[PDB]
Amino acid sequence: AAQTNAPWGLARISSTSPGTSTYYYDESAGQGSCVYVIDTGIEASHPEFEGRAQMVKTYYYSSRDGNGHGTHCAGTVGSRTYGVAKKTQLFGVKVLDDNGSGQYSTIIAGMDFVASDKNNRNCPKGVVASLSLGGGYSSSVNSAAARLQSSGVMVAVAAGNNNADARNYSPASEPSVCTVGASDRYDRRSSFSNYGSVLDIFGPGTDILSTWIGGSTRSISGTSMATPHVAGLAAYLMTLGKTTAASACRYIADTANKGDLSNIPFGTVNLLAYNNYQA
Repeated sequence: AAQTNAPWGLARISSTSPGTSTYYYDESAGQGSCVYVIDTGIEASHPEFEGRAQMVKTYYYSSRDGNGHGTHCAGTVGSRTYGVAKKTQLFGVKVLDDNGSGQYSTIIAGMDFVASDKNNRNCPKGVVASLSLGGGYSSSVNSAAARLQSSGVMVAVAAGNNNADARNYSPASEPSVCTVGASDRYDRRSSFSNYGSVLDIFGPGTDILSTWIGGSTRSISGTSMATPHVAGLAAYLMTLGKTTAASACRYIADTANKGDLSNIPFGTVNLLAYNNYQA
């Protein structure tokens, strides 16, 4: 299948050279898979989701997305125009308040929630969790992301927007989960993207057009935008039988465009998420 004039990030993950404008993907499009977007929520009513998104948990007075951030990320996972896996099922776990803040204890709760709640859902192609969130090093938070991973879910996390080593950030620094740096449309490392040996993969991250609350759309930047690309990819590849939840991050790194990024510091991988689809 081909999506003409797709957002640059979508086009990038389907391409070997930057600058292209079409996103190429198998039509299964993550059908049968499930991506938990753990964030400020998802505007499940947005026509971009087609009734494939639904909120399943909140730790706040409302489960609505009063921010747009979480909606932006779920749009990059599974929205019809903006997502990688366009037939996937999107579950909203709202661990962030409408300012994008959340307490670690709540984040952990949300992760533990997902490990169990996937057993309430029909996801015969497997389960992905997307964590466009983080802060200072916490081993409790890392352990939580590890458990979620070990529990049979593919965990993609943002590397962080500090332009520092992701070593000092969580869940970004948890080895067993897929930790995602951000690049721009020119295959540069995004100016803000964290780096270091704990990164596993880069994804499109600067000027990412995607769904927004109020049924709108907008372009924002961050490793929070790269994460859902790899989350969507994971789910897309699991539907295709090509990998499993436990193997996906390694698969994506095996099959990624290698060496194509600039301003990658020594010690940080130079791998750009890539679906390797051949029509």
